[PDB]
Amino acid sequence: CGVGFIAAIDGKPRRSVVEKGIEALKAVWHRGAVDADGKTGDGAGIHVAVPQKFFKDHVKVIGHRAPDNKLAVGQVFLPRISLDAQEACRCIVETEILAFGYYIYGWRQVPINVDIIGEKANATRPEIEQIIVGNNKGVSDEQFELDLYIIRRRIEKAVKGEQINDFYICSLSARSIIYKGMFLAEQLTTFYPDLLDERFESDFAIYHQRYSTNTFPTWPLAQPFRMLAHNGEINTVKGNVNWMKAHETRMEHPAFGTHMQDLKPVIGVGLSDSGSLDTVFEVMVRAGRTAPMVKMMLVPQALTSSQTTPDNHKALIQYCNSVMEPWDGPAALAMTDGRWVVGGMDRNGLRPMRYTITTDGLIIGGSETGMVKIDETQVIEKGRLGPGEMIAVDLQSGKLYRDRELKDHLATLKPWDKWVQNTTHLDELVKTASLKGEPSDMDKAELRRRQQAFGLTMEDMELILHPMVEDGKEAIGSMGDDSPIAVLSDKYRGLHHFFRQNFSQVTNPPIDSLRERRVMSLKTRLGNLGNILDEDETQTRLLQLESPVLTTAEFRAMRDYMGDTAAEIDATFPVDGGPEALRDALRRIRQETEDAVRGGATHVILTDEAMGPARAAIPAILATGAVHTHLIRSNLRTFTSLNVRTAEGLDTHYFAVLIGVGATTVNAYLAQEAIAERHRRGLFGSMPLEKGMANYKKAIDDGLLKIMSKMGISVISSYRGGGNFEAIGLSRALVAEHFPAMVSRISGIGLNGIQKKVLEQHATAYNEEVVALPVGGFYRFRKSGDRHGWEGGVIHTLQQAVTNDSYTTFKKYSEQVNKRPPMQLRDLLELRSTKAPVPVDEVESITAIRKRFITPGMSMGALSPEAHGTLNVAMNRIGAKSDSGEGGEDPARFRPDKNGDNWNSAIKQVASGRFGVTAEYLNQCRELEIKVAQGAKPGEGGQLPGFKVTEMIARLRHSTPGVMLISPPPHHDIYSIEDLAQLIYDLKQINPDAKVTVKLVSRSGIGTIAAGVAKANADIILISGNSGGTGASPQTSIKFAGLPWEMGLSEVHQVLTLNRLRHRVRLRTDGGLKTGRDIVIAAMLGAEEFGIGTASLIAMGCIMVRQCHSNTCPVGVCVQDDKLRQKFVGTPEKVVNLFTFLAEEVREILAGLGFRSLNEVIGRTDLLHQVSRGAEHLDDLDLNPRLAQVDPGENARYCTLQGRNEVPDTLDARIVADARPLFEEGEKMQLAYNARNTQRAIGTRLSSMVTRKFGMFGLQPGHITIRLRGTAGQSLGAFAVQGIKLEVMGDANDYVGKGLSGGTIVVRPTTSSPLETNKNTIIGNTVLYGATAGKLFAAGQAGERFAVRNSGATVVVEGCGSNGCEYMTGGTAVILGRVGDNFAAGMTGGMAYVYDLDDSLPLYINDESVIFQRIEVGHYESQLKHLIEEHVTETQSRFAAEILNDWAREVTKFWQVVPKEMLNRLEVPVHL
Amino acid sequence: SLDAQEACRCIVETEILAFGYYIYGWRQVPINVDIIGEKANATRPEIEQIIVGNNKGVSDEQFELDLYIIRRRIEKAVKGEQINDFYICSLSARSIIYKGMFLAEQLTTFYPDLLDE
Amino acid sequence: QRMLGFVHTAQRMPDKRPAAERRQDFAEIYARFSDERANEQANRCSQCGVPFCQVHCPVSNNIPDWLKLTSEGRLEEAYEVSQATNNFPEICGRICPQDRLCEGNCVIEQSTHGAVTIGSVEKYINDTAWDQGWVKPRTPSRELGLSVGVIGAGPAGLAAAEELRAKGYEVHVYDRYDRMGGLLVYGIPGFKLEKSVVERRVKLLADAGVIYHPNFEVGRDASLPELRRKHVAVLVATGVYKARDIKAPGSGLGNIVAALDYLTTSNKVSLGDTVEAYENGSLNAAGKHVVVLGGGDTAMDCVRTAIRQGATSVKCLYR
Ligand SMILES: Cc1cc2nc3c(=O)[nH]c(=O)nc-3n(C[C@H](O)[C@H](O)[C@H](O)COP(=O)(O)OP(=O)(O)OC[C@H]3O[C@@H](n4cnc5c(N)ncnc54)[C@H](O)[C@@H]3O)c2cc1C
Ligand SMILES: Cc1cc2nc3c(=O)[nH]c(=O)nc-3n(C[C@H](O)[C@H](O)[C@H](O)COP(=O)(O)O)c2cc1C
Ligand code: SF4
Ligand code: SF4
Ligand code: F3S
Repeated sequence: CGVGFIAAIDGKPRRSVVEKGIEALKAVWHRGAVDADGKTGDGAGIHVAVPQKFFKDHVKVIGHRAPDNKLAVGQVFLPRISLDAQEACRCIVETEILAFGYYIYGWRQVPINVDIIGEKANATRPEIEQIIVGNNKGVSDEQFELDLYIIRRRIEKAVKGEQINDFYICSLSARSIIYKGMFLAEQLTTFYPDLLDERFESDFAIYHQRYSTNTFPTWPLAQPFRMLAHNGEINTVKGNVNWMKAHETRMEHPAFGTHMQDLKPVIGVGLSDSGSLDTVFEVMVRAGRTAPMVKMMLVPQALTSSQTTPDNHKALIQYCNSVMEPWDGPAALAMTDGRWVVGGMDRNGLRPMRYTITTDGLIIGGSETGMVKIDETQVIEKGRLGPGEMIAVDLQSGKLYRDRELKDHLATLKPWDKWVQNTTHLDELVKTASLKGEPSDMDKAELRRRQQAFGLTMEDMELILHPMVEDGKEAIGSMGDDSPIAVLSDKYRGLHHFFRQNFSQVTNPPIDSLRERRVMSLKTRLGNLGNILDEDETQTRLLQLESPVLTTAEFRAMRDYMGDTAAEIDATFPVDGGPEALRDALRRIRQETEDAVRGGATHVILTDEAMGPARAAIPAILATGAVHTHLIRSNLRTFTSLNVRTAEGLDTHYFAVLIGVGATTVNAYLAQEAIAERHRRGLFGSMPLEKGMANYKKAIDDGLLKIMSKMGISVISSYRGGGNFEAIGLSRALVAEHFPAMVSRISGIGLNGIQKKVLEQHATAYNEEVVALPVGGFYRFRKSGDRHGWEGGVIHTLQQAVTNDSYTTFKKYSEQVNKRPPMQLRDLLELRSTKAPVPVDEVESITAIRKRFITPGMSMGALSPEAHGTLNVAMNRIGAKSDSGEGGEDPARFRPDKNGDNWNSAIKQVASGRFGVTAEYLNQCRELEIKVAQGAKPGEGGQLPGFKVTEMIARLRHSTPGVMLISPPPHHDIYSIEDLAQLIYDLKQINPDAKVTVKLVSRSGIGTIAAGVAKANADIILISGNSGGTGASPQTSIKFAGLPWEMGLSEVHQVLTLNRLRHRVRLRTDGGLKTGRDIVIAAMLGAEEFGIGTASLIAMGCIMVRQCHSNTCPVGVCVQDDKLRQKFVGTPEKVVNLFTFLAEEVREILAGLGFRSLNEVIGRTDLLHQVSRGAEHLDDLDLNPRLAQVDPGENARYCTLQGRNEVPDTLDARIVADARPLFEEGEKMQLAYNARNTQRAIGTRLSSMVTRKFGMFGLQPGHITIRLRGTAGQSLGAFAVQGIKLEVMGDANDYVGKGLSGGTIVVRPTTSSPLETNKNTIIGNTVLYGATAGKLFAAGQAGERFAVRNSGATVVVEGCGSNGCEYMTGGTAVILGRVGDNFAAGMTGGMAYVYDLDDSLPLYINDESVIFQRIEVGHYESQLKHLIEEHVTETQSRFAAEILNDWAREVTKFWQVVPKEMLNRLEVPVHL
Repeated sequence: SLDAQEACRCIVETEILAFGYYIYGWRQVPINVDIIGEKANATRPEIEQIIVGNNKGVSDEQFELDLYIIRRRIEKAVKGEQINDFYICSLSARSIIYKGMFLAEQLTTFYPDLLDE
Repeated sequence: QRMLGFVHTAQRMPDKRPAAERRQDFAEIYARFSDERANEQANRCSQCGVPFCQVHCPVSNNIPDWLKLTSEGRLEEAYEVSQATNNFPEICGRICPQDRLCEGNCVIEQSTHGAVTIGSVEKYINDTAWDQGWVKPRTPSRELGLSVGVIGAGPAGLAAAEELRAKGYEVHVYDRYDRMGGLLVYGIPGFKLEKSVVERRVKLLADAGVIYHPNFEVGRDASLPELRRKHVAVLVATGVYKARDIKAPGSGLGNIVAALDYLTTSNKVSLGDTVEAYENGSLNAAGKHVVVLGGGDTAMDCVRTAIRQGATSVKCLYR
């Protein structure tokens, strides 16, 4: 993957531009996806200006005359198969180009060579042709461009009207032209020989090569698009299309006029995210705005809440945020209007983008540095890009523009500072509220009756209601959930329980919510939805609210402010309406609102206060959905707004799922009354109502921010109405009609069961005389509660069976488990074979099947070391595979003791934290593991309480004892698919023995990501469920995240079979596997290996107390204090007996079924038959969308390849062939090489050889050194061991020093470069990720997210950007330059030595956990002096030498940053 | 694709249920495509069946006219949202068909349903 | 609060009086909790998910909820939530065997940590609410048109009668003896259950409006078809009263008295009726050698009552 742009400053055409463009494109073959056929690609495109002279000469050759004005060429893909459609397309384009007055010059068939493209990509190759037209009316150029664009759009619409598919238009303009296709990005100039002539010379050029997930290519889906390029993916595209449909009707401009009517459906059909972004961008720029203004309005800079920018830019950003909803997502944009060329980043700056200026007036930019070969002495500036920045080139006068100058020129054009104060905030109205109007809070009996009307039990009002008002945050869970799904339940479940939240796997990186809170917002705007193309003051007159949720007092204040334009609507329906009262009520409301909005009302306030004994409350979610979707389909939602009052929402999930429907605000007036009645009963103590309400509001805000960051969105303005949810158990019609766009994999109950349950609950609440709330069990088991999974009798029977070692007791346990009513999905099927029963003495052995099951990872931090080692040895004793999980592991357990038992694990994990990841830790296993997203709590990192980190676990995780460890949810290394491929290559390079696996959690559309990772050479995919365990997590995350692994696994199997990819990767499932029946079912669905998990822990003595998060497990398993540890009763024989019994049961059921071996059943979906629950439930769950399958063909239904998938080798291989004496006699060496950018992960296989021969610290420093010249590739020196010195002359690409383990890497420019060192970038983003030991010396500026998660390493650089030293844990960093904004976010260990002249540090620091001061102790003075001395004597920077020279007056300019919780542990008191 | 099938299912269900007829469920016809040519396999569509039962006590002719209106409106709908290669072979309570681009002889070996007694 | 302090505390029952000091009276052995020790012992519970304490108790109390309540003050809510599923908490908390029902299966019990004083704190939280009249008679608001009958004043009969009066029916009881209460007033001792609390419970149940019939045998004073003719539904709560015997040589002498007769006469002379079979008979244990046959809590009560009523020598055998 890659995107880049070249341009000339002045603007004179020259062949060198396209020459360097094609050359740089020819070197993007290392980031691609090379396959076995080697010919098929996944899309590549180039984009230049029109070569007028060539077409003029050609048309002179034909026989016409070349006019004085410029020409315009239109390039099109026409159907190739049938000769009946090409005539139609020619007819259409000619009819619609001759209807305006222009003169056709003729057609032309571009010469091509189809010999290099593969076969599968050739089966859908369309016919490429071009037409030539010319301005003859003497009209200006801008009118020419506008008219051609309108003609092109009209042709597209007219041809779409005839259903004549397989037709596309590349680009129709007189300034730009596009050559794109599905070939390989290297052989472009061979497919298009036109680019080989000496006349195609342009002022600018764009090149792009994408990385597609699936394998089926479609030509019209190749980048660049019309007037835009892109990299990555946009998270918030679902709500963007809906808001665009809303804005379509309230826009017009005289530039279009009558033909404006021809452009109503702005966003077409059947495109990716970049396609919609491109169409909107084009239709906006054709109105008069330039490129930078449109970029600032579409993807606005992250609005920082500080004074780091002049206020004019702040007013401009406020206006742009008000006028158009942002577009989040990782993106590196290179947009090219016919006048400007702007390269910019997104809000967060998640992807790299580096540019170089030559001394010839030539600017180049892209994702890498050494793609195009540049001379070393002709470089003027090597620059990078941070968040929200943008660099611009103006060809109209030949002028460059960096960030500040460009934005200042932009904000010069209009008086932005005077339009912002026209609006007002809410606090002004709150502060003037007269102290009056106290509503008499309803009686306790009334409140209890209304609460029973929605089944809100009492455990809710004290488990997740008391902490939210008392502490100021949400509750904490301790284990997976075993309550059935919302449809299979029996009690009245709220409608929100049928909605599962979404997240993002490797396709989209989630963003943390505890560090980068400055880049997120919850602003709501009332009275802003309107025109988008015009400019006036009628768009800055509105009201702004800071939070989408409101209390009662503020809501009444707003209602009093809105005056005589607010229309109320009753959301209650008469219970005696009849069998179909709900449909009548919904029709009535969805008609009444459309009536009221046209009468003169601009606000709709949906209320439900009219609930009475004869009228029940319509579910607010469904009513809001219907009303919003009707206002959207009726072209009215823009005209009004929507404020909702509820009576059933209490937790953070309800407000989120209700906002995700389309409502603007949400008010809950029951929770406040319950809080008041609980406060006046003197329960919180002496906390007044105001402070409690404030803490409650803050907790709700935190919850909304967490749930909004769980997906990758930054601003609520794009999430409202986005419909980022999954529905299970709802009918296809109801969801597909009342809700905008939510995929329901299985149809479910309609409007009969819902109304039935609602009326039954209303009757059991109001019609009877109730006085006390029921106890209820949803978070902890009770006798009057629903059916949980782990029942007391079940646990006791299993424990007696595993202790007595009795097969009959285990059989009785399995029977007891199977004889329950339906609880999960696997309770709705039934095995059904057709063959004759085979005697049990003919199926395979017990050990041969035992060698499949494994036990998942368990963090050393959550568990006690005793149970850890016990499970480890119990799995390693028989020969099966075990796990280790995160949290590292003790090194002393690498070799067996005298007794003959190995405490080492067989599988190591690579989580987002990378705590115990050193060189030695990654070479003592036979299988690696990537923890992309955890099962029980996806979209979140591993959590651990503050007092659970003892001395041992801290010395193991390389952390300061006594801190609440929160691993970052983002991965900081997998931002897209190609980065995942790079990490896979790194892991396969460091360990030439084992394999690497990836973990996932089930959701809709996971098959695409599966087929994507299947092209990344990965060979084992572990698909988790949503019923697994954890150490600690919020209950909202446990109960409301993921889907049962049935749909996910059954869809991954289908997808991986559909692209001939099943035969290359294994498949392993886990999550909720208890007995043999479920194991056989999972194997039937298409799995090979399995897991046990919590079940095994029950054999270990776990009693499901669900108090593991307090380090007080009574049986002594999840404990880190020495007192409870001595209560352990674990014994590996228990696990051996458990596995033996499970294998015996599976053998017996398979023998009875009719087969002989498991490897002859995988994929046989036809052996199951769905059985109905009957007519007692009237639900319509049809599981057929899972039982489906595609015939495999010739390959096997399972993996049929032994050994790992080989990957190509880089230069380091040839290095090993030269370093014989170091591995035969051990003598020093000193090598030199000319390294290039297409060599990834240099210096890792040598590191593996060293650590297998000698170890980590077995050598002296600087034993072997390598001098590389020229720029280096990605992931330089990843996992270097102490003794190796990599000296590179030039600059590193990305991820340098990832996981440094004692080595030494130095980067310095070529000594013959006339560049000032401290004024140029020399490293990419994400430097020294996961570093634990070593020294790094730079000679330039650093990228972004610098030295994150450092543990014990030292680093010296000459500058940094945003999020520097984020979540650092230990080591030493010295930055000599300008630090970025939000520095040292969450730093709880180590130090920072900053050098800043203009006193800008107190403005950028994140003064939360760290303190900054002057240097006061002579010891640290000498330490810093010696560090700078080592730097200057190692890399010889002029700036460091000058600093070293004048030392008397420079230390008083240095500042020191030190964490707070480390003041009382430093042996040297930093104070006096 | 596994995103057009779900959309098509939702369209047909929200079209049929808009009248009142009950929908028991779907069915996947047994098939064996090791007998058809290769070029046809590159364009084979997923073959599904739906079952619908009357609950209004409606007579025969009105039910047939209603099924005809249903099929017409659902074809117009699927034509509306720009998804080609979708088709309905025959939707009735009296007729049924099995047709395909396979060899004429291999019919009984392609659709085993006909070998039933 | 936080009620998870079972790591740094020790199980301590309420104040018990020594052995000798009870060898002469008829009062109870265990004393009522002090406020401090009770509030402390209420903290040791673990709020365990899937509580094994509830899954074993027969009436299926909501043990953790009122445990948390009593540990967090506000005894009122605890009392109501404990009464919501039990009609006689004092009897249950005083007599029910915790070693097999409640304190035998606590989650902390299976790890040698010792269970929490569930039964005695149950008795306490029931009784401490009697100082301010927090207990109220469960009388219905409106009267419903139906009469119902129940024979036997045993615990089953008492609970069913209370529930039927809570429903709205008209309840009538029938007992063979005068002082109603089934075996709760004549069979069980006075040192185990001071009859004051049982009399308070009987007075509370009578205050609801249910009519009582002391000294009414169904066999002689009526007949089962006659009860079916009078009341629409008679509930059988006769329990069991026909004892066994042993057939072997030697049973032809005198001084053979079964346990039920001696126990009933002892309970009577404790309460009244001045039965002559104790004084003017061989039912006394002044200085004799009283041996008992059979086993269980029955023979336990026999030997305990014996050592209370003189009986310088007492023996007990079990097969
Ligand atoms: C700590 C402890 C101590 C115990 N001590 C004893 C003990 O000393 N003795 C003992 O027996 N059990 C004892 N038990 C056991 C327990 O008391 C009994 O198992 C339980 O009370 C059974 O009583 P019931 O429900 O059958 O009521 P019962 O009292 O057995 O019901 C009989 C009632 O029906 C009436 N009745 C019977 N027949 C007729 C009729 N024909 N017409 C009218 N009315 C009629 C009787 O007058 C009486 O009111 C003890 C248990 C524990 C835990
Ligand atoms: C106590 C416990 C700790 C766990 N720790 C981790 C962890 O640190 N990282 C991780 O990815 N999964 C962790 N898991 C989840 C397991 O990988 C796996 O999903 C789980 O064992 C399946 O649960 P099940 O037995 O209910 O099917 C943990 C699970 C449990 C029960
Ligand atoms: S008795 Fe045991 S199970 Fe019940 S609340 Fe106490 S610790 Fe938990
Ligand atoms: S304390 Fe004893 S009698 Fe009372 S509910 Fe618990 S087990 Fe039953
Ligand atoms: S909840 Fe955890 S602490 Fe032990 S008792 Fe169960 S495994």
